[PDB]
Amino acid sequence: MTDAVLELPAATFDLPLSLSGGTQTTLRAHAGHWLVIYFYPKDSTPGATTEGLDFNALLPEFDKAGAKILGVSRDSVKSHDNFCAKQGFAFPLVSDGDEALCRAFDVIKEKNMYGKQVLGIERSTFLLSPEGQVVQAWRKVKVAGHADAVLAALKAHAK
Ligand SMILES: O=S(=O)(O)c1ccc2cc(S(=O)(=O)O)ccc2c1
Repeated sequence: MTDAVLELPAATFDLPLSLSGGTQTTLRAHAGHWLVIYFYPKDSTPGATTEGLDFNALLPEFDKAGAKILGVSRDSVKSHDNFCAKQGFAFPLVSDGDEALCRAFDVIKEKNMYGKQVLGIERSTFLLSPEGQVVQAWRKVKVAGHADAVLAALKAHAK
């Protein structure tokens, strides 16, 4: 069986991504190097912490490959700062408050939860090439062994 590849909206290229301390970046700024964008549901949860620390454990290998990592959730910069102060992630956390980046990658899903319908981030990750192409995607991500799988995919597509 086969499926259709992801098509990002043209506006995604320079969407300003809110980081900490009134600073920001863009996907455009990452051209020339591999990029891993991982979306997680909520700051300070066991799953978000484990996924982030797993990427921390592999950062030296990602760095060797010249790749950069960006974690993303809809939480505020303040929330990210707290999460950051407690776990110490060696990479930036994007505060996608207006869900612009989440919608671009189509990770916002509606699910029957807590006795009602809830819109939120479906844990997903994307690997982008130095040329800005989405090379591989992971949706409905299971945290265990995920960062390992992303690094393995990177190595398979690169050198
Ligand atoms: O993937 S888990 O099942 O660990 C998970 C993680 C964060 C969540 C956040 C919400 S939120 O809608 O309250 O932010 C709801 C369900 C969640 C499930």
